[PDB]
Amino acid sequence: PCQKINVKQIAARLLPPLYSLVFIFGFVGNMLVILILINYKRLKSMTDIYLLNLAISDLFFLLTVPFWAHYAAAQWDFGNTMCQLLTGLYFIGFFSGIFFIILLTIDRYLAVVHAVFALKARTVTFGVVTSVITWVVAVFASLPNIIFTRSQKEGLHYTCSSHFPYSQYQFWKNFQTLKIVILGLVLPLLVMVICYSGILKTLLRMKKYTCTVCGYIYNPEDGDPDNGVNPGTDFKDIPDDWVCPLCGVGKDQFEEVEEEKKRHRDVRLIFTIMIVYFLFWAPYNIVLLLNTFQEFFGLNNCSSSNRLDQAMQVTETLGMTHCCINPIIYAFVGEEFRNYLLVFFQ
Ligand SMILES: Cc1nnc(C(C)C)n1[C@@H]1C[C@H]2CC[C@@H](C1)N2CC[C@H](NC(=O)C1CCC(F)(F)CC1)c1ccccc1
Ligand SMILES: CCCCCCCC/C=C\CCCCCCCC(=O)OC[C@H](O)CO
Ligand SMILES: [Zn+2]
Repeated sequence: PCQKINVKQIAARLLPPLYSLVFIFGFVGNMLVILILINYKRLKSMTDIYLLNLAISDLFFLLTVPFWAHYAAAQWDFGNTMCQLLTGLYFIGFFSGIFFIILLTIDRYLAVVHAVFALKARTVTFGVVTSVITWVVAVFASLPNIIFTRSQKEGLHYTCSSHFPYSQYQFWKNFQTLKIVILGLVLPLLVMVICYSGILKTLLRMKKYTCTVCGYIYNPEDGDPDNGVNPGTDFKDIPDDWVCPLCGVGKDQFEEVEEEKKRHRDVRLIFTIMIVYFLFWAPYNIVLLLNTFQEFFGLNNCSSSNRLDQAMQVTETLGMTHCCINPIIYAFVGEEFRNYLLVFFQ
């Protein structure tokens, strides 16, 4: 490419304190989640198995962060095996992380959309069996990347980087780009759209409504058959000529009842987890897509080559930072996690 700017002198001063902070806050955060799930929650649910495995893949990702900090500040002083091992934990940590967020979304889809089936399908052992396969798939998805990585001496300094075979370089840039973009953005986004379409459809058709005038409660499960409303009818699907079976007021005098079912309330946490993941990682996937491909489809200039390379460094740093965010989410969005802390203190 073009004669890029030396940001290595800046990165040596800026990245080590940042990475040290992320590591401390993340290690403390994910260790707390793990001990709270294994000792207070005791892993009695399928959800608890996936939440534990999600914390473990964040910890795997975290263990690498102190090594990248030293490398930034000095050089690669850890040797070749360490370079492949840590690159390995970074890719494995990443892929398994998004795989456990997908499993948590499908786990919720079953409990909410196929409720009676989920009673027999959502078991702890199935959660453990599916966790093992997930880890194996993540290891195999990360394998080409571990093989291309090595430690080498470039003049006087030691490096730890990925080296694609030349006269095949564009093929591997293209292949490794589409692998991260499909598995880290296209796959979770497709899961999200399909699963939350079904979840939202169930949540809405089971929504209870109450009359603000007489206090009558409409339950879609019962309907109002004496007024020609069949059991199983969503309140929003009732024609506007229907009136309250008690006081006789219109549909406009009705208000939504707050969610009572714990399985329906649990949708808020898992949806927040997936949406926060996209805020931290979608910027990287889009910059990665632009830097590899759209470099020909859009900007090929020397100035844009440097701008897109610096943007790749910033967005990957933002993504890395995500390994310390889920514990914050559980503390504020998770009902059980905040209730435990209230008893533990008092
Ligand atoms: C040192 C260093 N110092 N700080 C850092 C981080 C913590 C900020 N790091 C590194 C940067 C690198 C190299 C190893 C690891 C950690 N990172 C892996 C990046 C990886 N993308 C790819 O390999 C792309 C490269 C471009 C392409 F080739 F065209 C297509 C494939 C990825 C990104 C996100 C998830 C999984 C894997
Ligand atoms: C509840 C389940 C817990 C989750 C458990 C997840 C297990 C996956 C973790 C690490 C495997 C790392 C695989 C990388 C193997 C290292 C091989 C290597 O890179 O070393 C080559 C070196 O050159 C030779 O001299
Ligand atoms: Zn009424």
